[PDB]
Amino acid sequence: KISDLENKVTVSAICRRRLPVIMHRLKMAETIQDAVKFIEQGHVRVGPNLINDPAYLVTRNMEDYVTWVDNSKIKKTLLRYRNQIDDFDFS
Amino acid sequence: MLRRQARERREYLYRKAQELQDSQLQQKQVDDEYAATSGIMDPRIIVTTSRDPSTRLSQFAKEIKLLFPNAVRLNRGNYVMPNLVDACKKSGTTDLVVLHEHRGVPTSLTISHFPHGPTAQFSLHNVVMRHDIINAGNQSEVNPHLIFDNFTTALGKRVVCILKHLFNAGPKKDSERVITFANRGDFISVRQHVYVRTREGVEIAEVGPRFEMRLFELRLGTLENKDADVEWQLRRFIRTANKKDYL
Amino acid sequence: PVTLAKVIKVLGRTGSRGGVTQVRVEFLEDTSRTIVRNVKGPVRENDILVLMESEREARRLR
Amino acid sequence: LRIRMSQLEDALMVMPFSYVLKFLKFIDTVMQNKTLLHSHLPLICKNLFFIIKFNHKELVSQKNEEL
Amino acid sequence: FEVVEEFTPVVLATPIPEEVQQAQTEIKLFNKWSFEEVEVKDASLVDYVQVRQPIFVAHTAGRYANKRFRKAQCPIIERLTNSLMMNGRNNGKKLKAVRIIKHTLDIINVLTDQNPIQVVVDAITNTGPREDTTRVRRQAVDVSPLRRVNQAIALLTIGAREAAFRNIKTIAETLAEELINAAKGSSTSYAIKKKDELERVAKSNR
Amino acid sequence: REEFNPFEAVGKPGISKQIGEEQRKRA
Amino acid sequence: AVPSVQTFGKKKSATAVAHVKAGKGLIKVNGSPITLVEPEILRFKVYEPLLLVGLDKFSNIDIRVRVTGGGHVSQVYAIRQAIAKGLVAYHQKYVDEQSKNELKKAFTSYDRTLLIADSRRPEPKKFG
Amino acid sequence: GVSVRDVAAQDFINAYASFLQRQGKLEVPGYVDIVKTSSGNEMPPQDAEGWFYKRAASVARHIYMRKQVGVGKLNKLYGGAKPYKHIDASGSINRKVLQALEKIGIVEISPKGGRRISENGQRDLDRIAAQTLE
Amino acid sequence: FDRTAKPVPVITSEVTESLEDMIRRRIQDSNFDDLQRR
Amino acid sequence: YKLDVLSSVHFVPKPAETPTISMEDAPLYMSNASSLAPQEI
Amino acid sequence: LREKAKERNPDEYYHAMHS
Amino acid sequence: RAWDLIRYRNFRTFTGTERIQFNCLAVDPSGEVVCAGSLDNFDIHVWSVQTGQLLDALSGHEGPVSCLSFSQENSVLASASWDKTIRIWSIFGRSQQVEPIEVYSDVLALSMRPDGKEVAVSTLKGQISIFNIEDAKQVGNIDCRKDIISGRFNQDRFTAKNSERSKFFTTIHYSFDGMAIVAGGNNNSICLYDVPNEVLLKRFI
RNA sequence: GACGGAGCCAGCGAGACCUUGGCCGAGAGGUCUUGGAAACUCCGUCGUGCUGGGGAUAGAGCAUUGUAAUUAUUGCUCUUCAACGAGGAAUUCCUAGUAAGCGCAAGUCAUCAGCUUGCGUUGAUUACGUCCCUGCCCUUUGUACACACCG
Repeated sequence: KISDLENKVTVSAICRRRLPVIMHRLKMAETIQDAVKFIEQGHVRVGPNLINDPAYLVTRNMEDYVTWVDNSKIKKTLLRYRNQIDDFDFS
Repeated sequence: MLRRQARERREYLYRKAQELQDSQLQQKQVDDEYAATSGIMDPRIIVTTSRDPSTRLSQFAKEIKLLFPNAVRLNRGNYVMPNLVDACKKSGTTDLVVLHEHRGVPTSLTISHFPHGPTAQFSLHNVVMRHDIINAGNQSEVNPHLIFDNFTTALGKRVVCILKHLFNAGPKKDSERVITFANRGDFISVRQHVYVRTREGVEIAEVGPRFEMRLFELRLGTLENKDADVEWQLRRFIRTANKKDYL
Repeated sequence: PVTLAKVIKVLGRTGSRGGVTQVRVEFLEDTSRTIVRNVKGPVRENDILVLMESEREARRLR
Repeated sequence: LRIRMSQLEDALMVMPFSYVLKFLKFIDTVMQNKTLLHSHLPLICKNLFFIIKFNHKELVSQKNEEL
Repeated sequence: FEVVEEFTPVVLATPIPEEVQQAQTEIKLFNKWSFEEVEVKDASLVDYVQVRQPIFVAHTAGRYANKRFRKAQCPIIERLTNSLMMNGRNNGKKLKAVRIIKHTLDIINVLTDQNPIQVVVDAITNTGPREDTTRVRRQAVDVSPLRRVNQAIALLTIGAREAAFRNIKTIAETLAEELINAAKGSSTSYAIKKKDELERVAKSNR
Repeated sequence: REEFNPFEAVGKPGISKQIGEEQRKRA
Repeated sequence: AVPSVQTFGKKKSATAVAHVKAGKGLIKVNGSPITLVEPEILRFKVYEPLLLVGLDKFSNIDIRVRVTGGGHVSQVYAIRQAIAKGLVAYHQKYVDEQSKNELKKAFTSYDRTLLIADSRRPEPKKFG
Repeated sequence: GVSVRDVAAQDFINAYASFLQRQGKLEVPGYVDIVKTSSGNEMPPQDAEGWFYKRAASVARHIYMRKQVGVGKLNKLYGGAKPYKHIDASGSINRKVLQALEKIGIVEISPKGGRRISENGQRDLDRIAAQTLE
Repeated sequence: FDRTAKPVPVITSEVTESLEDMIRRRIQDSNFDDLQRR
Repeated sequence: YKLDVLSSVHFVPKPAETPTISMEDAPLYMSNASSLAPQEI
Repeated sequence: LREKAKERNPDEYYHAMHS
Repeated sequence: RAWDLIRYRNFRTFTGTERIQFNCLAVDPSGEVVCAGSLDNFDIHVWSVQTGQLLDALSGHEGPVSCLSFSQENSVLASASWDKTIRIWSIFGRSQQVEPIEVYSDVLALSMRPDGKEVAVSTLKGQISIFNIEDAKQVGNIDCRKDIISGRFNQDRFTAKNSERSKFFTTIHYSFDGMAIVAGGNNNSICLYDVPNEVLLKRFI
């Protein structure tokens, strides 16, 4: 309700929506600083499109399509240890 | 896609907890699951049974299909529950009904509300099929009128809501078919009657089937999720179980 | 001798008995000439059918 | 006029062509009495237009001069 | 003019039978029967009896009941093998039907030197009833091509089954016999007879 | 009222247990 | 290191892991030759890739397949579909792109289940 | 480079069964003609002359397929369905067959229990494996 | 001896007349607990 | 706008006496009478 | 452990993944 | 919203019960049925043009519906989504049938042949795959990843060649003759391909 | 299809007793120690004979479990060798991993003890069109935002 918008809205809430913060909660990156480098280097995709800007806030409907680019060298490492690396998918 | 269901369950359990706190504070409307679609979108129901069902459960499933106007019968041949719930979630189904039997005698009935619960299980007693009736004839499949009698407790209003939305809303005032759910010491007596308004009263005729239920398990989740948090259970071994009433 | 005719239209609202459909078929020998026939199995467009008799005109079969 | 219009078209598709020839003859008779045509001219126009559309490939076939 | 795509001899360290090499040259049913010379004699059955796609074995795991007319694309040999398995006790046992049809095709090639697949296609073409009756009494009505092939397969299979149900004849040899007799058009085959009285009864009610 | 309640068209034998119970209350 | 590629093939619960590397033409499944697979009637089924694309491609590489789970037919489908994926992936990683295009065209033209998983997910055909 | 796994399954046992029968040093108990090989069975082995030697060839490979094997495994391995019970194969025959093999040197007692492929037997199995191929 | 749980009821006639009476009174008053459009 | 640029992958531009000419016209030749159906009239 | 085992994201990465 | 270009008026408006967020649309050749698609709801809403009422909602995707199109002649619906699948809906008729076809990667754009016999779809991998609607089987595949031209942004910290930002086509459309597709995306290239041979005709900056 | 060999592929499941392995016995089953699946495939025998299908009843033995009785209980060996040869009038259900065949596991508060539930394995025929018959409903103030159609 509107009377809640005046107090519920806080800077921490928008920071939580920030992409590196979301990656940390999704546990893709161990630390917020780490997530920024991965975004800068281009290993992350939010739906169909790659995002290079750490300051991007992911909206609620995009937050589960945030994932890694198919040909990320690190996404290969994900499958190499678990031994689920299927190379038909090129990943 | 797994991350959609993983997140929303946390939202769903959070919503129920907040609703529970609000009700408790009020103690000191329609349920959240049904508040979204109550009186807007007509329910979509799938009726199924256990695997390799006996003939009676197939007919009894056909009966439970006929009771609800928007119900459709589905064979359970070799299906797996995660596949069933995902597949029924896939088709837009609102509720799923599973039936169990013992030597072709229906014993249990379970209702799971989509997309995210709750799941209510029932135990079927004194079941009398209409197939046990000679020359019964065909039914009326109009949107039936609906009666709930002797439901007082908060758990009763919940059981009311779960059974409430299985039917279509807005029957015609002269709709000829009536369904009654009557609790008598947790003993929900269910009858299907058809009437005629006379010049000096009313006369009703049973269509059947006759069959009694006891609720014994309500959980916050789909019937597949055996790890779902439990709202309520029938706890039978208490010394007051022989004389306690809930509904 | 038996003639061959390709279905050119599957008629609708013909009220034929269940399992029977009224169709229109053009003879392969003469594309112009066409005859209405009653067929029992499933039917679709562009399939060809064997007519032993090419004179009888189909009548709606209750 | 009695035939339902939503059901006119299928009645015309079921029409045998040997009957269509008769229908053209009936339509022929309509124009001699100018009054009968004018009373319900639109319906006569539609029915004639569907019959020919239904059986245009047939109609190009009959080389009969009287037709 | 000559075309070569292979310039080094291909020796696979894992041995292969040479017959599989000739199979590399061409796809044949059980690596023994060719589909190139198989053509449907009757024009009506064309587009509904499918032989153009060669297969080593009948088993395909294809999906042919999704749409009303997927079955037309299914190979005819698969359809015969799949119709062979019935009666409950044989339900679920498709690979046995594969063995049975293999033995049947062998018997066909033995008794008649003609390509056995040609015998099968000719038999199904011959045994398809072109007209039948429908209960109003009866009224005569013609038959759709997919219904023709379905009835042909069903009649052939049930005749082969009943002939050897309690007889010294095995299902392979009786199936071969009824296929040959149907291809010849002789009245000896069960399916040809049944097609005959169906057409005759329709003529009586024509 | 009695005609059109087949549970008490006619039902199969044994669908009802009234005769068993009435004997018991008398006891 | 030796150029190598890994892939999987799944049919029902049957799963096969196919490793394709540079070699002198040894194809093995569960450590045994491909010729010894059982049922023999469906042996040609697992041969459908080898027979369709040509053996000199295989004469220039090693394949080893390990199968677990499911039944005989499902295991055969896993073997074929995995080895097809392994061949195309090898030709992508260590051979030109035209080759993988030709192999994909041939495989999808003959049988797409060789390259895509065939999963009959439940579908309520009736609406409602 | 020939190995037992490289040869077709039924061929190796039949060839190695004939290898054992012609060889003439495989001990065969007196009661072979008077046993079932399992209680669930209803008739004895029809090839009374050679089934034990075929039995020896069959087990002599299972030790090659599975590095360590014991009598209990052979009993379940050769067991079959009979409500069904799935009774295991006869324990006596399986033990006599195993004991028979190391008399030839094909097999020998493994550490931590069970039998081991006697390294001499490993060439012996490979020898007939090459025999079938050639 | 004591019984742990509630006995399952018996639908004797007198129960049957009582139930159908309540059904008739509900419809006589049109006191129907059924869902409506919102 | 402020939140959109935070939440937009692709560029979001900033949203923007005497008689007046209208930039946009919602055709000029078309007449208001001609835009009314017979049943409306 | 079960509900947790159910709610796996397959995309979970950790620097120890390499070894 | 429904617009007439003869009188230039909005004669009808359609909206969901919960105001579902629409991204794609399709109109029936007969002009009596409308389907719209959403990124948040996973179901295709259907409306009647004459009445403006919601006929029903076509469920069947785990993923957000990316695009919709009706056959001009046969009147089937092809719906494509990030669920790695494509479904053919035969809504018209007494009985409804749905034919799902699986795809390697998420589909972004779908173009449907004017004949209505084939459908082409663009995926994230940069593949234009054509499937036979009647047979529900793939008939051709085109590779587009290499032909696409993408420029390194000034803000980028990794090279264009190593980048993966946009080597897919977010939009595709057939030629009316039916032998070519024009494809475009979040990139600096339009690629014109040929269907029967699966080759790039020309590329435009 | 029965029988004899050989070949082998699953997924559910964890509140002393289980066990890998050795030695005995034809089997059932004993004894000494260590740790805590079928269906199905290949090759063979048998053959239209109530036959090598069917295993009810009955006799003789070899063992297990308690318990204190010569008590039953659960298995194994041989012999004996029945009804049943596809099922009337009628009747019930069923459209894809579906009908059907196949085995495995747990008894997790209602219900179930060779019964209930769960798991996986092989795997179809035919239809996917119609309101003609039957049955159940809706409409007969467009009300409906343009065009078209209807009145």
